[PDB]
Amino acid sequence: AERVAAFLKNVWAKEPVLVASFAIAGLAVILPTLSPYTKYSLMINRATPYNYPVPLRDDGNMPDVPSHPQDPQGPSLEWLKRL
Amino acid sequence: MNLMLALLTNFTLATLLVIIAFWLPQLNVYSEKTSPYECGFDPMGSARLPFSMKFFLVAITFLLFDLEIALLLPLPWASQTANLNTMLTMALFLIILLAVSLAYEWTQKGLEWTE
Amino acid sequence: SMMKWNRERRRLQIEDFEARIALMPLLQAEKDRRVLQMLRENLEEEATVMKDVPGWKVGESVFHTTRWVTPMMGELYGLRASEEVLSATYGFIWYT
Amino acid sequence: PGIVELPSLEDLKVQEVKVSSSVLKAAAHHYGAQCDKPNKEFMLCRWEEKDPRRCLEEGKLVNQCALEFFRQIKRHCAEPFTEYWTCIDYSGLQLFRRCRKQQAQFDECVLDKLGWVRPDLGDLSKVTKVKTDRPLPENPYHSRARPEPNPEVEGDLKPARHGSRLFFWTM
Amino acid sequence: YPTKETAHWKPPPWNDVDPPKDTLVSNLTLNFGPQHPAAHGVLRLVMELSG
Amino acid sequence: MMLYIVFILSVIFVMGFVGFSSKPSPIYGGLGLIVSGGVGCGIVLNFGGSFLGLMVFLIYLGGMMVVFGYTTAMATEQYPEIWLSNKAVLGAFVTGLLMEFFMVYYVLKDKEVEVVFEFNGLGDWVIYDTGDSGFFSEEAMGIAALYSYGTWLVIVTGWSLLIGVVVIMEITRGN
Amino acid sequence: PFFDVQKRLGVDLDRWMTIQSAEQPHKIPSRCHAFEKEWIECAHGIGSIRAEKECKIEFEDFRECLLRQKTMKRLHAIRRQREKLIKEGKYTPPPHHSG
Amino acid sequence: MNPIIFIIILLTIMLGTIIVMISSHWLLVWIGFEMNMLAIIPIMMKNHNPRATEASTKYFLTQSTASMLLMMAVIINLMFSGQWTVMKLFNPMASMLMTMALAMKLGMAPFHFWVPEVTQGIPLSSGLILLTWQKLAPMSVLYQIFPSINLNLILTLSVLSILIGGWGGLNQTQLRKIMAYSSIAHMGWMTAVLPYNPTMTLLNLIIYIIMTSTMFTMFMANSTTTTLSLSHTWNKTPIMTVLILATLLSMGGLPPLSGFMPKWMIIQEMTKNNSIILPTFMAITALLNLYFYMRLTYSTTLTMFPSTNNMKMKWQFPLMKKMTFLPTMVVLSTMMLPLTPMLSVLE
Amino acid sequence: MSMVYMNIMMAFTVSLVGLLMYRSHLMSSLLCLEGMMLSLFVMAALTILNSHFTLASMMPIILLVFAACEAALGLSLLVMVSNTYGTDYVQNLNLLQC
Ligand SMILES: CCCCCCCCCCCCCCCCCC(=O)OC[C@H](COP(=O)([O-])OCC(O)COP(=O)([O-])OC[C@@H](COC(=O)CCCCCCCCCCCCCCCCC)OC(=O)CCCCCCCCCCCCCCCCC)OC(=O)CCCCCCCCCCCCCCCCC
Ligand SMILES: CCCCCCCCCCCCCCCCCC(=O)OC[C@H](COP(=O)(O)OCCN)OC(=O)CCCCCCCCCCCCCCCCC
Ligand SMILES: CCCCCCCCCCCCCCCCCC(=O)OC[C@H](COP(=O)(O)OCCN)OC(=O)CCCCCCCCCCCCCCCCC
Repeated sequence: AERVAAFLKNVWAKEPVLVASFAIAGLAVILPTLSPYTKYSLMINRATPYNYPVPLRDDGNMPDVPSHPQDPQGPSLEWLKRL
Repeated sequence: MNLMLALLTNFTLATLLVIIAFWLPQLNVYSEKTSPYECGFDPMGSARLPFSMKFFLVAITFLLFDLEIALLLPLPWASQTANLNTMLTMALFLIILLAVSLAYEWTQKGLEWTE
Repeated sequence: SMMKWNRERRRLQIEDFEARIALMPLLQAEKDRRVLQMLRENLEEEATVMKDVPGWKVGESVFHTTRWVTPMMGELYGLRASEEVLSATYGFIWYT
Repeated sequence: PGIVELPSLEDLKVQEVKVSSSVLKAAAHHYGAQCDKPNKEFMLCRWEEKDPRRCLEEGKLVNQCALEFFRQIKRHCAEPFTEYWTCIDYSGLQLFRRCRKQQAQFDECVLDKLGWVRPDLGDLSKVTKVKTDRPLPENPYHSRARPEPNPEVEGDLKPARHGSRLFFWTM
Repeated sequence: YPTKETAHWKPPPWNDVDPPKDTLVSNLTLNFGPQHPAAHGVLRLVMELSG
Repeated sequence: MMLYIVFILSVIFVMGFVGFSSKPSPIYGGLGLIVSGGVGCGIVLNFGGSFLGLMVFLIYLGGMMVVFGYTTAMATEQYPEIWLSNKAVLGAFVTGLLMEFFMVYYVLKDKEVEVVFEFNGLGDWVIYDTGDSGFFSEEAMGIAALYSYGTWLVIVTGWSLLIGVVVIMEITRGN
Repeated sequence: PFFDVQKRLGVDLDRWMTIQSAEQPHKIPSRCHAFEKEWIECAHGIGSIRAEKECKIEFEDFRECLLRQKTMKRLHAIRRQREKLIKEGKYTPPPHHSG
Repeated sequence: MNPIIFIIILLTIMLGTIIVMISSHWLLVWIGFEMNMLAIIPIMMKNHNPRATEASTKYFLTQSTASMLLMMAVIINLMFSGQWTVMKLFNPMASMLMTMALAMKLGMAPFHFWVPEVTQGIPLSSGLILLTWQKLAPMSVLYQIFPSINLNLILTLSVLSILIGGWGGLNQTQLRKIMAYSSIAHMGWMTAVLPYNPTMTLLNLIIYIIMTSTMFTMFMANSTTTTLSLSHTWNKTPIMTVLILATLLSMGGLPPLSGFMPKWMIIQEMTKNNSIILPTFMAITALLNLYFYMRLTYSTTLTMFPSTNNMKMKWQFPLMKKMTFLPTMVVLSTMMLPLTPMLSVLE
Repeated sequence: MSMVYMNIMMAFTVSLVGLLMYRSHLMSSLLCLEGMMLSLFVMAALTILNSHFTLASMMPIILLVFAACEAALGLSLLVMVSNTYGTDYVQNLNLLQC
């Protein structure tokens, strides 16, 4: 822990630009794997309706599919309105 | 239509200014006046002789790195995908390899101009 | 601040896209009639222009299938004036 | 080969909805909540039939329901709606953000005089189910009969008869 | 099979290395002054430049 | 007419090619390839790809800027050749334009021409699609899929560019 | 492929971009999606020798959609005939075809 | 060159070839060739002398032109079929360009002028890659597009290759130029049987690689690059001259050696397809190859050419060259005819 | 096959004929290789953009990436040719005889 601290001080004294570069890049690779908010970025992208939501023909056996847009069934974006 | 008319106007104004420059003034042309400029003494050789490029290696590397901007510029659109884990992995992989290329040339004295 | 405002911007985008999704059934219905009306007008005019050609069959399909094939720009605006053809082809790309 | 069949101009005649894009966008959220069934019926027909000629009748009920929707706004909410879509019409991008105060006045009139509740965020993008008596198309692509597959080769795998039979080789 | 065309052909070097060509480096000669801002007015510095 | 803008740009595209294909001084050849790159961007940009058109122009503007520096160092002579100074250069330049003229002359007169393939002279606008897209650019959505769909393409191109830097240093080392 | 490492390993390296009727971003369809699908489904598992003759109808429609050779010839004849009639004052264009 | 960089560049050459063999998409096939050319050239420039610079430049110019024609074929094939799959091409013009692009890469006649010169200008080890490994990728593509290849075009290139390769090899005293013209002639046999039975193309390629790799390994052991340099081998390594004799006789197609198998199987497939005039012409023209292999045996093993005094100093040192797989390759290149029915594993 | 494809395919043929007829400069021939890549890029982009082949839209970009590698590689060889003879003339590249 003494010899490694010598290396860090030496580079911090001679290549401060590179020390900042590697430190910045290290955070880019590490933080996403740890942030609890990374999963919401995936959900927001999936929740953006670029295409038309083509309706499903009702065969009478689709209880989890809403009949009207304002029905309780179907995915909800309540989480997004608070995120 | 608008863009083309905007371009025509800009280069028409530029052209008309040049035309006025050559036809409005009084001219007195003779040989010594139009000789090449070399601080007062006649140039010793032709300006068309070879001119060594000491940063030739860095210029070739610019061709390879200038193609990374083509691959990197789609990132704002790439971030809109539902495959963020894959997209972020390949975005960082592509940038990192671009950095390893810089590190290799830097360490091998590739960015130093030839003597 | 930047990530809080961008998050609000994503919700304003979903609202904007849902406005389109509410209108698309009306826009699609209008577009279908508009395309069919134009094709018929070309068919009523191909008959008069091509009445004397020996082997011509008015309205013949170039395809073996009887499936609906989306008309391309030439078929839809084959005989119309160049002014409307110019806007239907390069109108979007040129609108700046 | 064959003649392309087209509807007559009388089959395509219908009362158009002559309102600008700013009018439609101002009423889109309420329009998609009230006129859902005829809309989703027509939109199921297009994706199943894949032919605009097979959904003209459904396409007219979209127009009929949109007109009745605006007639109800014209009877009760005429003034608040006009202010709302005038302010949306002003922006180049027709942004909703810049007309919240005018949107509130339009939303409260319909809520009281018509009972219309604005859909929440994400409601109109839901995939919904529609009941229809129109039969499911059987051959929407007008495909021919697929060629018969090659006779499959199956059975016990015995050793090569007399080996490779390559010239003078015994094995 | 010798012919007239291949009469002046000679076998390549035993190690594939041809002699380097006679030095033809063409340095660029430039008058740096006298009429030059950094020449202090009356200096004619004739410089051989490579790049 | 502006309905033939794509065709008119493609004629300049060929003329630029005859500019550097006749091979004058690479200084003037580089200019010819810039003109072709500029009009080539225009042609692609009129088919719905703005990123592709602007990108190829951007890449070739930097490509010919390095070529320009290499021309003043290693591809220069006392009298750089222009399209008129040499019979071989002039001969190939006039020949290229004449063939372009005849092809352009026949296609606009007969509305057809048969050279290897069969070409149609009605106009490029007759093949465009009559339907609109949604709220996105199809070209932009396809290019942005390189990172979600093109995982294998990103690896090979990324490795190729890396090795490209290693190779050029090896070739130019000289020892 | 000469060596089919993809198929055995179950990894999709480049098959996702081989045809235009495959899955696309945001389910954006190609202009000739139906024609390509029909030709691909007709000629599946029967070899190219048979498909070259038994799925000739689908492949000719597919090529018609791709390059529109027959449609442009048909448009050329109608346009050419209309000019001949107009050049000799024998046909009056309608208003909706002029303005 | 740094040993680690040499290894990395070597693996990049293989990766390019492997990408071509596993690719089912045309774009990836093109990427494979581009990666292969990018990595091969630095191995040609390794010794950094003017002849190696010329060889690399001629190689780059030829390969770059071929890759342009191959991309033109892919795009034309895209316009007429709307798909990128690596299978039979759907346009005759696309087939001709792709066939010619693959002919330029292989060095078939009349696109052969670079092969004799590039091989002469690079070391023996680099030449071995050029004439053995660089043939795998183009042959991989021909194997998959042969149904659409014009029969006249492919058979014309094969016949010209067998003729030019045989004639060109007669007027040569440089071993690298002898091996170069021998390679062109053997390409003809591979592509002549391609329309009839692609399996026999693989057999001839495998046997050609083994024999060719054996010759370069033995030339590499003694650092011999000329006929006369090889003529001193009997006075240093007598065993090596016997192995050269057996391998050269095998390359000439003489039974009972291994190299007779590819000719024997290629004649069988062509005669089954009622092709009689061509196999007979090909076999007879191949006697040109056997003549300048016999001329190498005469000056190498069957006679004893004059020596030089300093040769006595070389008797006191062993061979330190690696000579990897040479004992195995020489046996496979001479005694495999009894195992000929094993060609079925290639199917 | 519209009238635009004629000019684009003619551009490729002009650059191909330009590449196969050397005058003196190796740099003049390198420009013809970069010219051919430009034609292929335009021809591929047109076909892909017109057919709404969404995923193929990245192919033209991947075509430019490997055109730069070749262009850079060709320039690197041109440096070494120039360093050996003082010019980029192709007639000096004749030490090796066929
Ligand atoms: C056994 C089974 C037999 C089966 C028979 C069937 C036929 C197959 C056998 C073919 C025979 C091949 C071997 C020929 C003899 C090699 C020549 C020799 O003796 O070495 C001297 C010679 C070097 O001597 P030098 O010139 O004095 O010094 C060179 C440097 O300057 C020196 O600089 P340095 O001092 O810094 O050192 C550099 C470093 C460099 O070290 C190396 O050489 C290692 C090279 C990398 C090989 C890695 C193994 C491959 C597998 C790796 C796994 C991943 C592969 C995929 C990669 C992509 C994925 C990321 O060290 C060396 O040079 C080591 C000496 C060379 C030993 C080579 C041993 C490997 C060759 C055999 C395997 C074949 C590899 C594929 C060919 C590569 C094509 C480019 O070796 C070579 O350079 C030639 C390399 C081989 C090229 C020809 C290979 C044959 C191509 C045909 C393909 C055959 C297979 C497919 C068809 C047949 C099967 C159906
Ligand atoms: C999971 C995916 C992410 C990981 C990707 C893997 C690749 C990582 C590397 C990508 C960037 C490429 C450059 C990496 C090499 C660093 C540059 C280098 O080669 O340095 C060599 C250096 C030469 O310099 P020299 O002439 O010898 O003089 C100084 C001597 N001390 O000689 C030296 O002395 C260097 C001494 C060693 C330097 C170590 C550098 C490590 C860099 C990575 C650190 C990242 C973590 C730091 C941040 C933590 C988070 C905040
Ligand atoms: C020069 C460039 C480099 C500069 C240095 C980089 C900065 C220092 C590195 C640490 C900080 C990185 C994150 C950057 C700031 C994140 C945004 C922020 O700070 O705001 C806090 C925000 C509050 O929550 P929010 O929901 O937005 O509340 C209002 C919503 N309307 O919070 C959020 O909304 C999101 C919460 C996640 C925050 C990300 C960090 C957590 C990562 C997991 C824990 C690991 C921490 C690192 C420890 C391991 C590494 C050593």
